[PDB]
Amino acid sequence: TVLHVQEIRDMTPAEREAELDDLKTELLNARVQAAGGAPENPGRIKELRKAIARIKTIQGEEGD
Amino acid sequence: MQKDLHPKAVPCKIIYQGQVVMETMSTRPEIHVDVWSGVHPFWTGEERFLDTEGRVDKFNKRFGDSYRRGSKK
Amino acid sequence: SWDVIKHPHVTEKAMNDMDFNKLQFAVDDRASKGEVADAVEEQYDVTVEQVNTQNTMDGEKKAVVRLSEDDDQEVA
Amino acid sequence: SKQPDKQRKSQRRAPLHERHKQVRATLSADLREEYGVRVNAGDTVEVLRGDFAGEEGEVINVDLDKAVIHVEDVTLEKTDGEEVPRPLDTSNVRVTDLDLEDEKREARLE
RNA sequence: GCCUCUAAGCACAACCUGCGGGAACCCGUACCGCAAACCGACACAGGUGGGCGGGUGCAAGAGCACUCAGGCGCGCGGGAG
RNA sequence: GCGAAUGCCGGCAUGAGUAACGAUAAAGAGGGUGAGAAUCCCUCUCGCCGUAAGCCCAAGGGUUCCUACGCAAUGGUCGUCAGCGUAGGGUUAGGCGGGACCUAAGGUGAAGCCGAAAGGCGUAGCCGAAGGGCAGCCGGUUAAUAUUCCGGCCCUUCCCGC
RNA sequence: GAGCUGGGGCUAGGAGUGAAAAGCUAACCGAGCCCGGAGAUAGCUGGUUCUCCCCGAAAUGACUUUAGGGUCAGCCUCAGG
RNA sequence: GAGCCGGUAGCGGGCGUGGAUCCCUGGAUGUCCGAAUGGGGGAACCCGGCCGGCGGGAACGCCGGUCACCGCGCUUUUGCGCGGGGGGAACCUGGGGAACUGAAACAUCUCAGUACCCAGAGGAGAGGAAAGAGAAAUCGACUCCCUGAGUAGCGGCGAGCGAAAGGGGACCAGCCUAAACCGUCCGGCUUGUCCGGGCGGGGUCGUGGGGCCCUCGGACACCGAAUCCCCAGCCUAGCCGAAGCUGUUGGGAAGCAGCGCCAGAGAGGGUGAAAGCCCCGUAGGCGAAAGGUGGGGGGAUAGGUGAGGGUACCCGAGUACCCCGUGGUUCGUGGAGCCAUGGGGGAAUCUGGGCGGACCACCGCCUAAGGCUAAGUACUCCGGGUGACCGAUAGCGCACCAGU
Repeated sequence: TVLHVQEIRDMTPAEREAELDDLKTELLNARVQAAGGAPENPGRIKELRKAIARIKTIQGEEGD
Repeated sequence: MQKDLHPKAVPCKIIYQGQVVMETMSTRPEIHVDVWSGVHPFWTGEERFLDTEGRVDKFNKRFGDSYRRGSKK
Repeated sequence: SWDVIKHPHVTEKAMNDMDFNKLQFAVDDRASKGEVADAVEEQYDVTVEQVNTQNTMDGEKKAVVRLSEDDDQEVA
Repeated sequence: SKQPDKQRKSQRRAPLHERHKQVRATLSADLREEYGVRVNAGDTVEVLRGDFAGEEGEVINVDLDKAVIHVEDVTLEKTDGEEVPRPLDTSNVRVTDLDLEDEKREARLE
């Protein structure tokens, strides 16, 4: 639970974007991470991923 | 389908077979052959809806040709 | 379109590779010098140095970026 | 659900809660008699069969999963040593102290 | 590729050249490879295309006897005769 | 309802501890490791190649290649050895090869031509190769790669500017 | 040299190819191979099961593209008169 | 309704009754191949225009989005906007279509119009209001089940093949258009009165249609759809849901004993060894939704046809009919017809024109040479039910990292 449609939906396209960019970035960070062998289990990892997910979701629907 | 008439079909079938009669006019008949062949007409040049020429054969040909039921000359 | 590259291919060589120069990694495979390089470029400070490529039977796509004469961080 | 095998088909393949359907039962006098509608699950009770038969214990873990549960009391120790909670054969299961100190427990079963 | 030119646009901006900066991808590489890794169902004295094939001797020569570089002793060993 | 069909399927005995070790190009010795070594590692005699039992390019096969562990079965004996097991790692190119160029056979194939239907043919254009064409070479460098990685030397095509 | 050859392809299996014996056509083509007619027909060949009671056979005659089959008779068996 | 991150049980970490896992339905992503369709191609790969950010372009410029195959109509203009094709176990009709084997050979025949291949429709197609059947002046769509009937009958009259009307039953059900006659026009020739195509008339069910003159007459007649919610059935999970405990031989009891209850639900299955009452989300029995598909059924939509005589008359087809050569039919050349056609002649518009099995007279039937038509039968990939149906060499061959 968190963030959420509409709300985020008020996060105009421009943003919608930028917001994702980072989006990956972080995630991406997550990766290196793993391989690293340092950190542990990122429920986050997943999530994040998803969140982002939907993210687009809505967005698109929104009508791109 | 490129061996018919256009103005109707007439191709195909054909169960021929010869024998040696000699019946009603005395005694009875006999049998033999067991083949199958063709049987049709011929085609001429015409035209329709921007060139096309047509084809179909005699009969029919004598018709529509004279007239034209989907395209004249 | 979105993400970009992959992650930091890590190994005896590579380790020593990204070290001294260049930098070897897991490259989705898609993207090439072009589409490739970039990614690198945008992501990692230093610009479009150079590069070579490779894949294999495995899954991963091998890629390399010769150094910007600048940074890289031992452990990436 | 009109044949032998369509029981494994709408119980565990379907809603796992259908397996909740399994956690079904009753218990002591109070509560029970009182009715039997509105459960708790990880409540307490005291089996009624198997050597351990007629025993005292409590509801430790809603295992529906494995098809049964565990009862702190009811248990056993390995052979290396250490003790441990045994498997709880859904079957012989008793509950009287209807876990309900939690307002949400008393707002459903007792 | 080199020269001839229509369409056609350049014809102070079309092509040739000169210097200076800028760009250069997609997939293939290991090792086997007169072969136990290739076909013969097997580590089967069977076949499989191109490159000089090192020397000394023999009239010459990828034929021959010994050996250069490199390769190997055959993947079962003893013992009577 | 079964011996029983040179029956089908499965197991299990025969001959039998005899027949075979896949070329009569032979080995033997010292040390070393190991639970255990004719059969592994180092070393020293000795024998066989040598037009090969040479390195190389291909085609085919695709990790079989290296490195650290290990031998249950495959190795027609062993086996600490492996082209066997598990784990990790290895092969990078503006100029090498294939395409981003070209066509003959041939194959496709808008138009065109004929079949009962499926189909047949087939122009131009396209597919089609160690045939045509095209811009480099020598040394170094790891457990493996290399005309690609190092470096020294040699270039080509496109683009913008003048 | 109607020379040997790699690579690329064309023909095809009642039809191909064949300096031609019926050869070769994915290791036995006198007409390939797989699935389908289909479990083809098959006087020939085998094969043809638990006990027990009762009686007791022919290996001739007549006609057959019939003679090592089978029709009709003759010899068996059970039910009633 | 309170546990979970799938089969992985294991390490390391974590979401959750200010309704998690999962059951539903409708979604947004759906990388590359595959009818492939942008172009090429040894599938799953490699190539091109337009827009596109503008993007690292650290003091230097790219993927993403996209887009477009070809045969089909035709608002033709320069052609813009709709359909198709590929599947698919079995079943369907058409197109084409065979030997074995029987006949104790084999040429006729049979297996058969079967097996196969091809095309294509569907969820069902097939077919379908009659130039039908037959003869009691009798019957009426087509289809399918029983029956007719192994009959009438076909035939080296040998092996075999082997109809139909009529009666019983399931279902019902009817409609259109050229069909130049009328008028409307639009386009031609070239102005008249010609052909032409869109609008109505009519647009035939069982003989009518128009055109004329007088009687007309002045509201219940919905189909194959069209429509509205209706019970929309199902769509997976919907959920309650009668009633025993002690004692006991037991490693385990639900067994052996004692008392106790249920009850439209003693169907079975799970429960440590055989329970109606322990679990069962079962039969008892009632339950249940905002989205996906019906009949029933309610209504208007209702599309739509619906009466009288008369007149010289013009109006469902290009080939019926006839000769030869085949078909199907029970018909194998036959005394041999009907319907269907391969070639050649080539009629009629109601006293017309086929028909009732050579033909002919007379009687009796029917009205062709265009089209649509749900329901009654077939078939199981799918889901359920049930078994004098099987148990790991039986069953589908394959009970679970097998068409491998």
